[PDB]
Amino acid sequence: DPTWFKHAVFYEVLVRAFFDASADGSGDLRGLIDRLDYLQWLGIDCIWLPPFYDSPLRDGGYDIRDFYKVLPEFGTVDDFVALVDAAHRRGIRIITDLVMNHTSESHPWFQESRRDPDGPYGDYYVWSDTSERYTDARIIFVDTEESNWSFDPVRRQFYWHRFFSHQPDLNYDNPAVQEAMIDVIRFWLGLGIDGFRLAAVPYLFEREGTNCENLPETHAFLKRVRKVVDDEFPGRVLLAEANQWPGDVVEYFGDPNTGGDECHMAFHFPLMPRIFMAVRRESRFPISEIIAQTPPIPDMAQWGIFLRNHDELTLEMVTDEERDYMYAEYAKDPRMKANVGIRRRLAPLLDNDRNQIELFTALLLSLPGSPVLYYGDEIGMGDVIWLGDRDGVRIPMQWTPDRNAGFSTANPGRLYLPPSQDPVYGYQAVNVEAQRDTSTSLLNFTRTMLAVRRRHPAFAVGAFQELGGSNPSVLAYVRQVAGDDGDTVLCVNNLSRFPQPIELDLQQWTNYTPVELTGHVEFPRIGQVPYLLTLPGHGFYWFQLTT
Amino acid sequence: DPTWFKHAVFYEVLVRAFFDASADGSGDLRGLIDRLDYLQWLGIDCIWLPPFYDSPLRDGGYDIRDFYKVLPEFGTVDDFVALVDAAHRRGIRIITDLVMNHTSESHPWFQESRRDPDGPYGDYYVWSDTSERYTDARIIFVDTEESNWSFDPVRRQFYWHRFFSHQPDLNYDNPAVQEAMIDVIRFWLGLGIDGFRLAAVPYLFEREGTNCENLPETHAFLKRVRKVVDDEFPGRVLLAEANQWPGDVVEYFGDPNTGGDECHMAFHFPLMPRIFMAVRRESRFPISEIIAQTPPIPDMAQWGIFLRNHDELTLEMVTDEERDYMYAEYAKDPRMKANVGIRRRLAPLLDNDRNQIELFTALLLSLPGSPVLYYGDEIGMGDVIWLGDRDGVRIPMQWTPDRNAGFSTANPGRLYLPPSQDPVYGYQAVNVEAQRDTSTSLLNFTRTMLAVRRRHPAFAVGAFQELGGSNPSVLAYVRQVAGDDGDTVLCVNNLSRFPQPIELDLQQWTNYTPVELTGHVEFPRIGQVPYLLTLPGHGFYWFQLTT
Amino acid sequence: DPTWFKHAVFYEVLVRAFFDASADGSGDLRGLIDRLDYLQWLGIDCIWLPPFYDSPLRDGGYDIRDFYKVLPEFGTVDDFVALVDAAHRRGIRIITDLVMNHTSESHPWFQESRRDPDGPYGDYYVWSDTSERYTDARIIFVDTEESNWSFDPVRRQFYWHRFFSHQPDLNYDNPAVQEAMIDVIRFWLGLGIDGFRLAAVPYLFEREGTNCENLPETHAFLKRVRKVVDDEFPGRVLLAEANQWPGDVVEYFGDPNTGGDECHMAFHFPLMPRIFMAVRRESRFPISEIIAQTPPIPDMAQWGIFLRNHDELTLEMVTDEERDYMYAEYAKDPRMKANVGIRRRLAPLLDNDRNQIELFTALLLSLPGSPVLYYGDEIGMGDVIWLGDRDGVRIPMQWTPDRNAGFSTANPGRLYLPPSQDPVYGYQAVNVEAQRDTSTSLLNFTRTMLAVRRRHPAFAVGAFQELGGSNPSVLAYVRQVAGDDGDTVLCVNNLSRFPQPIELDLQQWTNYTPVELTGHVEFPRIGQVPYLLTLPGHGFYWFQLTT
Ligand SMILES: [N-]=[N+]=NC[C@H]1O[C@H](O[C@H]2O[C@H](CO)[C@@H](O)[C@H](O)[C@H]2O)[C@H](O)[C@@H](O)[C@@H]1O
Ligand SMILES: [N-]=[N+]=NC[C@H]1O[C@H](O[C@H]2O[C@H](CO)[C@@H](O)[C@H](O)[C@H]2O)[C@H](O)[C@@H](O)[C@@H]1O
Ligand SMILES: [N-]=[N+]=NC[C@H]1O[C@H](O[C@H]2O[C@H](CO)[C@@H](O)[C@H](O)[C@H]2O)[C@H](O)[C@@H](O)[C@@H]1O
Ligand SMILES: [Ca+2]
Ligand SMILES: [Ca+2]
Ligand SMILES: [Ca+2]
Repeated sequence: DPTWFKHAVFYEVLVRAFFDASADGSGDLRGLIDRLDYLQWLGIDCIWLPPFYDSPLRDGGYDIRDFYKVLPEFGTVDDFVALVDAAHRRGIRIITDLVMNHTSESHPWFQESRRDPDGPYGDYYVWSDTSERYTDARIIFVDTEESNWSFDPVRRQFYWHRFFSHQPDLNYDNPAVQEAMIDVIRFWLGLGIDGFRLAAVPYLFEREGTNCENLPETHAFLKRVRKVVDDEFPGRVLLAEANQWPGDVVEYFGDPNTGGDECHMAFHFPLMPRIFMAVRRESRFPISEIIAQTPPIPDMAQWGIFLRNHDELTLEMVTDEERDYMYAEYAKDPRMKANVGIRRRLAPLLDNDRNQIELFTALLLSLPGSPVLYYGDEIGMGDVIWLGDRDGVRIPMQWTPDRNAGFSTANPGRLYLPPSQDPVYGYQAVNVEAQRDTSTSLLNFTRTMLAVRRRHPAFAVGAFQELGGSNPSVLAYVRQVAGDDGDTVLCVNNLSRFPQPIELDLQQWTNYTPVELTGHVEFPRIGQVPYLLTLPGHGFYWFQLTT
Repeated sequence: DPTWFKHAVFYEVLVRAFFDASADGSGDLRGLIDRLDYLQWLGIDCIWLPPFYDSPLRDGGYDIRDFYKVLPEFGTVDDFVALVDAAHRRGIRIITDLVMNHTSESHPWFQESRRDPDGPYGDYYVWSDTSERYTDARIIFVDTEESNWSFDPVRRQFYWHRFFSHQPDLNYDNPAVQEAMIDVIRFWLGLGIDGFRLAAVPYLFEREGTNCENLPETHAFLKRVRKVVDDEFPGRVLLAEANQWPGDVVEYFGDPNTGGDECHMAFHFPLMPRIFMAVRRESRFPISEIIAQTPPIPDMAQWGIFLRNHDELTLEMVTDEERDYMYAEYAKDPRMKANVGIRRRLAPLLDNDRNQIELFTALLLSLPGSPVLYYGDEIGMGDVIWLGDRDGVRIPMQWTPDRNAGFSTANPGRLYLPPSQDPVYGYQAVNVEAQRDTSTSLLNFTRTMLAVRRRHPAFAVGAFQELGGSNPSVLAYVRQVAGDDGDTVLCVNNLSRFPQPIELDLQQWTNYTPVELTGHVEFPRIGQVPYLLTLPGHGFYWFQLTT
Repeated sequence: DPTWFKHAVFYEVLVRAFFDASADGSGDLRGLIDRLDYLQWLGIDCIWLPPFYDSPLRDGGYDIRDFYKVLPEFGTVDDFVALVDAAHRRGIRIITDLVMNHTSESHPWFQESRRDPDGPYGDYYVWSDTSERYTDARIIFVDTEESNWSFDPVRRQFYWHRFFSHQPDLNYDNPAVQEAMIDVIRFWLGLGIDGFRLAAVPYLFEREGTNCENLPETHAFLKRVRKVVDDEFPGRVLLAEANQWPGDVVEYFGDPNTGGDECHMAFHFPLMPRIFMAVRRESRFPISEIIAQTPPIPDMAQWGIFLRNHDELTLEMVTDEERDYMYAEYAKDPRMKANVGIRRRLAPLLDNDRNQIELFTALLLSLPGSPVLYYGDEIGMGDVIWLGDRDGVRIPMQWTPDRNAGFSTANPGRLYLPPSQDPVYGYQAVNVEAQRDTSTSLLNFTRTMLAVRRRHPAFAVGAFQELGGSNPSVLAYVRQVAGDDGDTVLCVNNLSRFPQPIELDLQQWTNYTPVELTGHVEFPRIGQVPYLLTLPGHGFYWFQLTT
């Protein structure tokens, strides 16, 4: 089969908050095989499932306690196979997250470790006295944790946790830990899962003096894992994560000369915190510059464009000291979660204003790379920030407006979370049964946009070239495919509230007719004088530029 | 200013979960000034107040981080003074809870007692070493903790935490820790407050080998505190928290010869878990043996009868292993915590019966000693087990059912907890506005019972006699007041679903006419032959036995 | 089953307001066969059915527009045959209504008579030329109608409409209409149902001079119709209804000598408007004296008691000026419709005193008449009284607290009348699904009472002796059975709020042990001296007087 990660849109279907198929007030794998038709109807080809393993849910389940067993709440591991079989016989791809760099303080490998120095599971985790080692590494959570080392009583030594107080980072130097964190990678691929993500890759190895992140030793292990995947089972997308400066530190794609020997796909973290900056700043540079700075990429790796995920809009080092602008713009009513992010969903971030919403949908549907959509955001939900942790972005999705937002058929007290009841973004104001009918509802509009993004095999294997006109508050680009008689396209996105005039310079494509895509309204021929256009506030076009 | 310990009913109104006059999602001390009228309309005279001092609300508010300032959320201390001024004018006495056994793991004292001993606060806490010390007392919370000692990374030593490990018990041997705690009272009593309820008194001074509870020396400091209270600001009702064996230890009153030199009252903990095990077993013995097995009390103190409070429900740690059938009857739900495991409220306990609830309210208002009323039992409220911790019995009060249970005028997602929404026990099925007009509604039955109990001073300062009869499924009293031509009264409470015939033994009162208290419908004159009555399921009468 | 109506309980179920099997917005026969398990689980044994024939729904569906056709929106004759052949499988018998003395002004008969003064249908209706004939009848609908003669301008004459303006009376003097009015009965019986509630019987023949009510010829015609139903289709009952003064005015049974040659039952309108005044007046005279003033009955006919039906309280023509008292106690607000009973349902009539409701259910199931329950009395349901006319007593049922009270899944605008929403009465507070769990719910209490009443063949086929004591405010019965070792039964019912002593003279049953029925709690053996029982306010006992 083809590369299939160049042409695809990913969905973040949290196994929780989607559907309760047994009245347990929580998600369920067998509860997703019954709503695996809303996805196909929506036109989504690859599904992405965050981890669901045996893990006391102290932090969104990223506290694995066993990498060999499905959490009993979310059905057995004989229901994951059913989900895979049902999502393969319908034309959908599912990738399951795999997280390294930690383990909950309950895995036998840790309890039997702190209680048994010199035992086999003795040096798996990082144990070393003193609070001076790696004294230059930054601290991520500037709210809960404040030491990054902590103190373990039973052994009285220290331990190395990079994320929380109950997540001891594994010491990968021990050449036996990198045979039990790789035997998992060689097991789930045996179930037929098509590719698996890698989470928190930059923080694996840490050595003194350096910054402790993205050391030139993680990449050796990544190359080893990629070679293992290639030799054992070909054709899987080892999606990755960077959240680093664009530079050369985000490129985990391997040596360009070979073409690819590492992660097949990254995430556009450098650009995610700048789309909003550009949109509110009424300009296009905060996006054009960021797309220009990033170096080139190999010929067999996509770029993973996206807007929001199950995190809090990580406004970290990725952004320079202009964070003081986004704090004062998107973070009034203090809700700064740590020094990173704003902890708000897409729709609330934009005053629920529809125009900005479809503008951003177009921007993530056209810019270089495949899009990834959070399970909501196609209805206009979110908010409910006041809950503990960053759990204002994991409320159950709001289907039909019956009791408990049609999530399940149990008591409204047994639900693991209460469906929102905001006067605006409530479960009685933004539904799925109240939007699948109206032909201009946001769900249907995004479905249409997806529909017109599959009839041009030029949005996924194309190119990028910013044309630019006199007006600085609007950008344009041409996703032209390669070869003779290219499947050229055009895009002209506004970035201001009002309507503006644009003087494009498409003379390089002279003798071309800009056939529209919304309604096939043949526009004026591409003359030689400055091409002229006039757009409304937050408006956009998707031309075709045919001969 | 009389004793008033006896002629008084107590309301367990939490500062939170009651009202919200600031539109923030939590009870406010300004939320009681404009609501006190309702209490005066229900027939109450003394309004209780659990802890509300400046503290992280990590457990209830007993995790005190300061003993001198009100929590900033609940207004300011001037608001407390205004509450006192506007509640005394109605003749309602306010008494606050007071926790002195411990302060939270954030108090200035604990911090300066950590990381740098040898200072003035070096031994404001019980600092020890090794897990062999005071190794006789049981662990209370046997569901979360496992060791009861804990550690400390900044000093490597151990601290004797008794409850949770974030509010370590103070070391009471110093004549400095207990010379400031007796200043907290010095301050609070200066605002016009009326007494205090000591929290977890038994767990003062401990010594090796003993059980650390009820040690002969705690009473020394108790007598000192009583002398302090009496000498300055005379006439303030104290209380106690004695969850010990019946009368064997619970006896916490001063020398009987000298009248009284300890707690001015007490909470009849040994009785609570029995009012239930008698009604379920269809017999009266368990309510009689343990009401007689208890020794007497000094004739200057009451006996604090209550039926439910904010706890794990029916504390079952001081009753023999034959309270192990209050798991197969009252705890069918597989959710039992803290070695007793019910965590429900009064109404859901009694299978939602309108007869049993009224029977239990009658018993509460009838048995010896002044009663304590829990805030959510004059409506018929329920509970939510699946809320974690004992917070399931602290859901906000369900007033009018319009919006978020009329509790507040803020976002439904902003409240600290979601108002109950069960089909049977919700802010729609049970309300105050929906039960404040229709007679026979519990809010009116209880009001009438209280109004009748405030006109016959024979339940408060009266004697007690168990008439007994041929029927082993009904209990009778005579709450006569000792004296010449006193105010006699009778009570005959059934304990069986089906109707029963009763043959009492009132021959000691020959030639008295039982003028019934409800409507004054006279009865047959008492004759030398046994007096004969019949009752339906779970019924009662309150005869006046006039001359 | 020669009679089957002595050991039977009837349930009035309006075909609308009971369910919705096709999302129409109204009842449905296919929406009733689905629910013939809730009725069969309750214990009902003969369903009831008001009018449903093809007709405009201008007057509660009593404006017949055809006789052989089922209303289009209730299904077809196939659906009715399915209902009859299903309910006849679960030991359930169906009896339908029938209208004889009116026909909406849309029937082909009346449209053909309106014009064409000479013709086959010219004498199927009453017609005159001046409005003086029959000047001694009653204006039943005193509120709207004012003359009782209507003009019909097409013909320029006068017609004599009994009840309402558009309901012209038939003319039974014609020897032809008495043939269609028997063919309709023959056909409807031919479908398979058994029984008929001959309606508006005491108005058929309108003679000159007299009041036009109970004219001697009416009984002759009824004798003819009963003979018709008896000679063919043997074994079919046929009820009746009077709403007249007790005695010969309710002679609608046969000639006592012949056993019976008229209606097989009757509706005890003399007594229904008297239970309420007996209970609210705190006495027993209005019930016992009235049950004694009713003349005897033919030995082979039941008496069919009830408590409330779909009409108003109908307190007129069967009540003296004592009704002037009831208007001042049972309806203080101006909600008295016509010059007859009030438009309120049982529950709201009494307030929510569950004791009163239980007492009324006991009286209904105990007294001589066979019970007739009305849907919505089985639980505590309210009634909206501003809906106009008398439809406020036929609100749609309330099954569950889901959307539109779980009545129907259709859009919440189709429903003819919105489900109630009052704070005390509503579909959120009194739901047949929120009361099927608790074992004290009014629904369960009624089910248990019906279950017990079925085990003693002495509540329906037994005699009736009143006893009387010293208190007027109590009622006593001994429903003995003729013959040796009949299932004797005693009943004591209170009628005063406060508990009462009660001394009865049971000297005729010496040496009889009163075993109670609810729990089998044996009572003291019957005493030659007055038996003494003490009963709580609004209470009752059902002893069995075994040997
Ligand atoms: N905060 N923050 N930041 C972005 C940073 O961290 C993420 O953390 C998420 O994933 C880890 C993986 O276990 C999980 O522990 C956290 O709960 C999630 O918020 C990403 O892992 C990482 O790639 C980002 O750079
Ligand atoms: N669990 N429990 N039990 C009974 C307990 O009652 C008091 O406990 C008070 O203080 C604790 C400490 O936070 C609090 O959790 C309870 O809600 C309070 O009632 C006393 O500690 C003692 O009498 C009993 O052990
Ligand atoms: N009310 N009232 N009325 C008179 C009469 O009512 C019953 O008969 C019918 O009366 C009208 C006309 O159909 C309608 O409102 C009732 O539902 C019908 O049953 C009975 O005959 C009896 O209640 C009264 O005599
Ligand atoms: Ca690491
Ligand atoms: Ca201590
Ligand atoms: Ca007539």
